[PDB]
Amino acid sequence: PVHILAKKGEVAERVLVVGDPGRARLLSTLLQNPKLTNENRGFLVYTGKYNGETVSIATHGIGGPSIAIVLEELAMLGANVFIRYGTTGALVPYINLGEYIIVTGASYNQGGLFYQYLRDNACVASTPDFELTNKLVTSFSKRNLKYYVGNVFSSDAFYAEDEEFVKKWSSRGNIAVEMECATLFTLSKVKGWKSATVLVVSDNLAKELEKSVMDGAKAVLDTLTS
Amino acid sequence: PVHILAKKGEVAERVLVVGDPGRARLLSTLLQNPKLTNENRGFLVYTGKYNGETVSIATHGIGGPSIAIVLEELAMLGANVFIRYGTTGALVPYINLGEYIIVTGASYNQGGLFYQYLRDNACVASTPDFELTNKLVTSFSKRNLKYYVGNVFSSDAFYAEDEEFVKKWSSRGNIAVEMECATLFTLSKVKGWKSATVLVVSDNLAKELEKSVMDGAKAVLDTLTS
Amino acid sequence: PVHILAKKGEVAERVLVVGDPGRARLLSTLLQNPKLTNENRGFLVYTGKYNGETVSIATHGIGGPSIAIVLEELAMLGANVFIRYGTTGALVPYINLGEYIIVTGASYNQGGLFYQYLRDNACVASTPDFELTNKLVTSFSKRNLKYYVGNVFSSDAFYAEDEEFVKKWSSRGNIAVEMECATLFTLSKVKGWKSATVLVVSDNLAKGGIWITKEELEKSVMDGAKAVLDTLTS
Amino acid sequence: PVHILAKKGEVAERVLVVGDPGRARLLSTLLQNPKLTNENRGFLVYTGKYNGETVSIATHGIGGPSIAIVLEELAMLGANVFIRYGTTGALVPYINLGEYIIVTGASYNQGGLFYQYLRDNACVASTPDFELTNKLVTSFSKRNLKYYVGNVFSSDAFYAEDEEFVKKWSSRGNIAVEMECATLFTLSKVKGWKSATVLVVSDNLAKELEKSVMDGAKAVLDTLTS
Amino acid sequence: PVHILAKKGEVAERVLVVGDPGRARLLSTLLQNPKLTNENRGFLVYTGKYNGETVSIATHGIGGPSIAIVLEELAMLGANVFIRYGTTGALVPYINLGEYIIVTGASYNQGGLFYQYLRDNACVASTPDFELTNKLVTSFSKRNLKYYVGNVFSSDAFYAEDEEFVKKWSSRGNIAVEMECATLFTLSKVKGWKSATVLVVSDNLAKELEKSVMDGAKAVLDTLTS
Amino acid sequence: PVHILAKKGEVAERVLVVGDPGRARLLSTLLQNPKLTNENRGFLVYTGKYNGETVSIATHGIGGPSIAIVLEELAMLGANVFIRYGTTGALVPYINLGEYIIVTGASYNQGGLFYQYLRDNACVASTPDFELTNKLVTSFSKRNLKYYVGNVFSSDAFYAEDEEFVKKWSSRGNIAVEMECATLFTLSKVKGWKSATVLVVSDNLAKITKEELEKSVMDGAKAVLDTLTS
Repeated sequence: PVHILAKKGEVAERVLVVGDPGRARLLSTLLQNPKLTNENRGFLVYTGKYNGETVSIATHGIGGPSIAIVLEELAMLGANVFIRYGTTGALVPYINLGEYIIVTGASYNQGGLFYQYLRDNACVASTPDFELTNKLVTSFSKRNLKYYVGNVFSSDAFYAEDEEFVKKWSSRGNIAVEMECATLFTLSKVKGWKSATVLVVSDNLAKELEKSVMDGAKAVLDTLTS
Repeated sequence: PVHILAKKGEVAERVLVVGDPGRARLLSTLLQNPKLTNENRGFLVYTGKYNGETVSIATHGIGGPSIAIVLEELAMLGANVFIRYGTTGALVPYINLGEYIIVTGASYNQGGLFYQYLRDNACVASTPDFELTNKLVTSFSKRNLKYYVGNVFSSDAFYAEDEEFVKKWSSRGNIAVEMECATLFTLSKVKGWKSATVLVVSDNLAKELEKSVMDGAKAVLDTLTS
Repeated sequence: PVHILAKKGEVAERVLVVGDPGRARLLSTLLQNPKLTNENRGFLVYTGKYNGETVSIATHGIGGPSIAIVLEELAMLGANVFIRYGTTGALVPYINLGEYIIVTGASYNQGGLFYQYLRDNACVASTPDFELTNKLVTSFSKRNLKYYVGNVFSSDAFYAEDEEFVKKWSSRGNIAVEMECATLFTLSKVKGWKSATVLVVSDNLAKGGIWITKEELEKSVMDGAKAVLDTLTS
Repeated sequence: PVHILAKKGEVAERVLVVGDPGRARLLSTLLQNPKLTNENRGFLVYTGKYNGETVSIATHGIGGPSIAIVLEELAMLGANVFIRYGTTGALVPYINLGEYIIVTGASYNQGGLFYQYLRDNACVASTPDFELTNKLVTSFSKRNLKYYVGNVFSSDAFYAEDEEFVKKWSSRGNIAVEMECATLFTLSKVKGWKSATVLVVSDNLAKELEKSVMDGAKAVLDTLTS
Repeated sequence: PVHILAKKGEVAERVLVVGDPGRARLLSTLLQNPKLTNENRGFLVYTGKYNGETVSIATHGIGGPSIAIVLEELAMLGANVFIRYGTTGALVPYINLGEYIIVTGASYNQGGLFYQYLRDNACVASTPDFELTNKLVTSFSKRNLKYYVGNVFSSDAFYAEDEEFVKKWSSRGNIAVEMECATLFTLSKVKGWKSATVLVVSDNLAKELEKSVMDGAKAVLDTLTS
Repeated sequence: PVHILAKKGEVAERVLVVGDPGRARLLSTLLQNPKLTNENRGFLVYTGKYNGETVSIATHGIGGPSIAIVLEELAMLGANVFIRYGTTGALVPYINLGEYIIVTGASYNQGGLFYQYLRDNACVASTPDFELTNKLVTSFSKRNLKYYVGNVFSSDAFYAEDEEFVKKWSSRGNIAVEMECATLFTLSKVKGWKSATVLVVSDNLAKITKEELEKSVMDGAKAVLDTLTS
């Protein structure tokens, strides 16, 4: 690995990945005896214990290209189970800020990354691991957390304009928008990794926060270690 | 409707759809007091009772264009819950003939039908209803049936040659190939219908039958009426 | 074949193909000693004699994927000449219900079935056999039937909305719309089969108005069937 | 028009178009009292009479962009019937040099020109006028000329390398290759012009001349004035 | 070569290419002892001396397909440096008729020609030779000519309708429109030729000539022989 | 801005952008009175003076989606001149490690980000500002640094396999590969910003120590900063 300079053996098979380095540091406090295993290029990675299992929390930056590089390098270090925990904007009015979305699939526009990996324009099913996703639903349910299950649109251009944005993607079966799920799901299917994703709603395009992230993170860690 | 000319009220909200008219007739024997509600253009549709609920078994023919027409017309008659029960060829060696595959998503090539409905080439997540699919897993498990959960490639050209067929699609996360799931899933997401699919493995491209079909049909009917 | 289950030699070299199995059965009465050679999966196929020549009438269902399978399997059984006889919706106001359209080419949207067969997105000319198509024109004019010659758009989504549907496809040189011609023509060019198509106008998308009656449609379908069969046995 | 400087009334409704200015000048001798009505930018255009009808012979240069400009400007000047008479390379063994090909359709790669005119990538049927093409067949048969009827591939890159060229295009139903038919046919369909094409085989990629060109020109002029 | 019948030794390594045969003949008068080395198919090519160097002035017609053929054939005869001198329509208000545009890149719609040469739909950077373009700036500055530096859109359909044309392309960084630069630049990069382009503004889509063409030609010839 | 949280006026009009936050910090030492104007989400941004001129040094992370967000937010904060200074893999054998490439254009695969911004699949010319790029050449030659001028392929998948990678992109006129060029150039043309790029060769795919690289990075940074404040 040329970006993640973590020593081989310092990265767990089970990894919680987040886009924000700051959330990685904050969530590391939920682990027993956390150690910083990488800080190169700002990609903070911490490894520790939780519920009798070794687990790592890694930063993936923003966007498909960035998360692809991080997943690939983490895997070269032994990682094979990934659960992304990020933030998202809801596309439907009934979902409230601070609530969660357990992702079942990701819509995306065909682009360079998918073409470079798949070698043509086929729309490969971009879905998470079935079992792992059901475990997430069980974990969030046990902790009495308000969640919704559905697909999301993984955008590559946060600031591009689209006057019909909400209607278009919500009418296509998506309940939220973010930027990395499609890449995570598809690359995982291709490489053979088990992945899933849970998102914290930080905005509603159709219409506390710190505690929201912390509570859901515990649910995710229970799933990763169960 | 111009293809399915059944009287409104003669089609249930819950519908089991199969590609073969002969399987529709055979499975109708599992219903209480079944009545043939449509015969036009060979699209046999039967309506009856099962476990205290009215249910219909409909023929959708072969291919995305055909199933799209049938789903649209059945919906115009009141149907909104669809479970396809078809046949498929496995893409991995460990799956045996007669066993089942509960579909979690469908890969497909960019095509006219999707372009016509979506209005551009976006790869919309083609996935089944999360809840309905889990009920299917529960039903098949209760009847002690051997099944596998995973994505499938929905082909539009049964006889097109591809020297790397099995390798390409199995490496893209697909465990079987059929021809209607992508259309069923995507159109359902767009229209707001709840759909799912279970397939009977009738061939293995990488490596009793009547009994298998009948057995699985019972699990599907239990799911539909749960 | 795994969909069309017919015995050895039960399928003729020349086939009249229709989408509706009910039409296959009805037209089978125009033949001598018609025999049901296949009924599996609802794809009714009949083989009999017309003007002393052996021919078959086969059901292809709806859509490119369905007709592709049927054509391939029929070819495996000995067929190499196909004339599709279906129904269509006109895209221009001057064509009336019950009249006919002899197809000269098919417009289509790229992807799926074509990408799998062609191996890339080239727009291969989707045209019928020149000679056979001219024979159809001769046959229809001989029976004093009203027909128009032109291209059609082969749609994959019957119910997909498009607010500019008629002006779009009619401005692109198409006079009607159906769902199987592009697949029939392109697959035939690649597989080495001779194909053609005649359609009965059962709706006009360019102007509102009366619906065609059952008797009217059947009479139109029957009169046209004779012209097609004459061509297939010519 | 800014390329073809001919005045209105100087261009006939019936036009025989050729790519080579030299062929236009050579064929003008078949007309009665031919007059040069344009020479700007090398696009020679002659107008005269043949068989009781006024006809023009116009140069269109090489390629889709060039012929599109010429056709558009000739039409603005009154032209509405066009028959291209060009040279081609056969893609099948049996066709001999000096023989003719009456074009029934044109295959092409989706490109800028088609996208700019059609507004999307639909594969619009690129075919000549049915009636006009049959008249050509009749005219060539009447003059006992050896011809073949079939589709051609309209290439945009004469010198682009493709090791599977002959097999690829011939297996796709094309018997020859040239560069302007697809543009002529599609644009004519959109604009409502009646067009056709006859080609002189000057090379064979799978396996006297001046006379061949002259003989076919007479047959084309007969068709144009029928 | 089958279009440009010039003999080896008759074409210089340095070539000034123009679309109009009439401009080629007009500009040949700027050369010392000009000789016509080809007129086949209207593609006039002249060869003479300028500033102690041998140079050729060649006609390329209109459009990507046509210029591709000419460039490939001139190269087969020894040419390796090409400077296109053409006409263009300004896409911004401030540029006046008769002024010049030194091209820094070309935008284009993916099309047949590019697909045939590149083998896929990648957007390969279509730029001129850096060193040569800078020499052009120097030559025009030295002769006190008013010029602008920027990208142009290379259209394939001069007459295709587009109600948002000026706004669309000018907002994409293009200050003018013409039809051959994209082909010239991309083919040159692939073949290893050194190319550049200067255009004379003959129209402005957002808002003496002989003198402008002549003055600019002298500056181009200075560049070619420096 | 929701990613780059800088106080009003803390971002200069001219910005040197780098992908590695560690490089941003390292180069901030070349400025006068450098101040950390942002650290949110790891996108370190510093503002200070060079040759008496105010400038900023900002981190853009890796990939088109990331640099697009960063450029948009810096522009909202007042920036309109961007020079990317990154690392790259050469695609031709004659370019050596530690040398520099001044970018004249960017090749890329269509889709995603470009489709969303351009609204269709047109291959819009992805080029840097002409004048700014020439100033870079002048600055590097003035400091006697070894550089090459040419196009680069902006890849979206660093680890995607391609058996003909080097031959394919080098035969298409590209002399190096990186990941943010196309997005920077194209977005800049559409948004009306002046941009350019210089890359440090850290690998050669057709065929460097920590000190060799850092020294090369440092020497080139001076030339870029000279251009930005010229």
